Amino acid sequence: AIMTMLADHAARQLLDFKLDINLLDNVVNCLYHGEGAQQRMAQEVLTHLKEHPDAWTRVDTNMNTKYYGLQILENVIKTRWKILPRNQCEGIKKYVVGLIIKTSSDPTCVEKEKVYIGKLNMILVQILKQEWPKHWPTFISDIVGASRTSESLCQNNMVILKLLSEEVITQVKSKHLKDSMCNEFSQIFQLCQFVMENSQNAPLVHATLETLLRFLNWIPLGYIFETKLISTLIYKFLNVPMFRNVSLKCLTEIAGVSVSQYEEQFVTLFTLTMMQLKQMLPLNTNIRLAYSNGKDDEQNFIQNLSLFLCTFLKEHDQLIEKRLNLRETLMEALHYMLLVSEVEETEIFKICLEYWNHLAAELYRESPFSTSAFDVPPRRQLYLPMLFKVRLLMVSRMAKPEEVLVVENDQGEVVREFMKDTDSINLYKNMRETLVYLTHLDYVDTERIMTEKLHNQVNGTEWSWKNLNTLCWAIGSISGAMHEEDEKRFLVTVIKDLLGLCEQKRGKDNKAIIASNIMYIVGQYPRFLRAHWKFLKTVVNKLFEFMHETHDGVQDMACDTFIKIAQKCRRHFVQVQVGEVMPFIDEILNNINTIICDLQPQQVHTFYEAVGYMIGAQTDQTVQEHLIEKYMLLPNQVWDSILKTNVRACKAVGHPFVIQLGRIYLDMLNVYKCLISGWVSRSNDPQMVAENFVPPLLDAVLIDYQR
Repeated sequence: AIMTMLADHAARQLLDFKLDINLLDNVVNCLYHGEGAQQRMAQEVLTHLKEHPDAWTRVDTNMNTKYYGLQILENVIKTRWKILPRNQCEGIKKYVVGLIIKTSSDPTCVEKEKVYIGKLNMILVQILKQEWPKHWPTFISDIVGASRTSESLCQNNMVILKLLSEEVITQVKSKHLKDSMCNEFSQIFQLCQFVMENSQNAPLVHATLETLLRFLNWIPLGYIFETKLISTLIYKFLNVPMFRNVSLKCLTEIAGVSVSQYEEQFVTLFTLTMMQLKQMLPLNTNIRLAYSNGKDDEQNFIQNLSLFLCTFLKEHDQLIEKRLNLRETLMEALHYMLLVSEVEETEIFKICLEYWNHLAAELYRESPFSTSAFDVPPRRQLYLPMLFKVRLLMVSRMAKPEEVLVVENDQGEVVREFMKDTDSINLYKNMRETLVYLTHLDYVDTERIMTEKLHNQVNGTEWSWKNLNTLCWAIGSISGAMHEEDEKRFLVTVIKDLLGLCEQKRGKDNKAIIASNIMYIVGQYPRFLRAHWKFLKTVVNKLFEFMHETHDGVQDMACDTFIKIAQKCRRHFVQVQVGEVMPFIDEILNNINTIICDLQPQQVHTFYEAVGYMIGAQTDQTVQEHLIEKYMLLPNQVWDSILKTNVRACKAVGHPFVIQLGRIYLDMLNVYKCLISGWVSRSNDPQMVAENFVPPLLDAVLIDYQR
């Protein structure tokens, strides 16, 4: 272990007194030694703490210490850039530029795989970041001018511009940025304009199209629609399999521009993109299956296809509709999008759904009323034969609601599970909105679409838990789209067939799914349940019966469904109806003991809050007070001869808590001397509060704080 002391004393002296070979051995030693790793790493941070000047001359005199020396420079730059004088740091910057030009101009850099090039570019980035605004106004023109000499220099500068586009908030300030840098932007376009037409080098063109893609939004419109740029991207760079995915992004970015003086060129863009896409991809080709076997590169084309069609059509569909000739091409392109919409993935679905939402929204705002059950809306007439495909598509693809909790595993196992954030939920809400619009377009077709698949489900044909889940989720999202007289006639058939489906299905695996679907599909229709009493009775009784279920997740969901029903239908529970002589709440209060036994305590609390909300709706003078008495008689009786549930019912029932609060009021103060916040906050009688409940405070409460 004597050599360890020699190697330790060797490195400490050379730094404060530089030799290349001794520096080389150390960085290799740390990588190939266990102790050497830790000791030299500590030695590296100790050497880095000193200063920079040894670094640059170390570079001048290699790859491992290049990464090392670049770490030294990059780190010391961010620290002392504000401290050092502007001229000296600019001198370091000139050294960086010269190093970049030199190393990028060497053919062996390509054989070096350009790792040193990438890191050296990062250093330029870190410098340019803080320097650019107040130091270099000509950096743009300098790079453009230096890119006109060689290939490697140019393409590397395209990477630089790409990185500059990464390190470069507000609408107005960005528009001022465009108007101020438009002069410097024209040159950046002209460079790419030159390369794309004159160059034979694919690696150069790829980075060129990448940079032109990123700088496209800021570049003035005069260099875009007034030139052959659109036709160039159409005929030349669209066909080539090398640039198929990167050029599609550019055309997408082109389509995002708001029309002002240019109208025809956009139609030409659409016609030519479709002319070339129909040749690139066949209409008969299934997109989903080609995406499944699609390579990493093959998928980006499809995603960019959906991204493009959505981007363009959202702005210029009106311009395409206007001409009678473009109507056919629009139908074909819409067909294309409809095909792409069938790809099973997280991203692409939301991308094309972003279009379907907008589509449904516009013609809904045109004609809110459904047709039918002439004067056909002009906007509807065009999209008419492609509308029913969207409804048929939207119903089957809808995701899980935030309300219900039932999850299927890949092996076919059913279980309750909660998922992260709002990504899966926000999607569901969006599909819900879109389907609502489309349902408003025609409720008849929507009715038939759902009735047909329900009949196939009752028959059992193609019956899987997921297949019924998607449908019932759809029906739950339709809530409020159809008129009362039509909604009743339609929903009663759905409920009846759903109950019969629950009867046919055997086992807990099926029963859990059917209960889940039947609970969510019920909770979303309170306006139907308040119309029919006996119907609501059968439903709520089914809830209470499903709270007897042993399978986890079902009963917890049944409690939430009960709350969801109790909230809106609160007025229908207390009153004695025409069909039944005894109030439903009265029946519940004597039957609760057998129901709440299987439930978790946390679920029981929610159940009590539901009952408290039901009984709080009734007035009827002293009648509701007697019902509150009967409701809380069981837990409260043993108190005279826990409080959390009491204050829960206090906030649930509301102000008329005086009948139960009064009897236990005095004892609270008497024991406390040895709940009010909730009642007072909910009380509507300040006159009674101040003159009765307020005086017994001073002695028991105010003096207590002193004592």
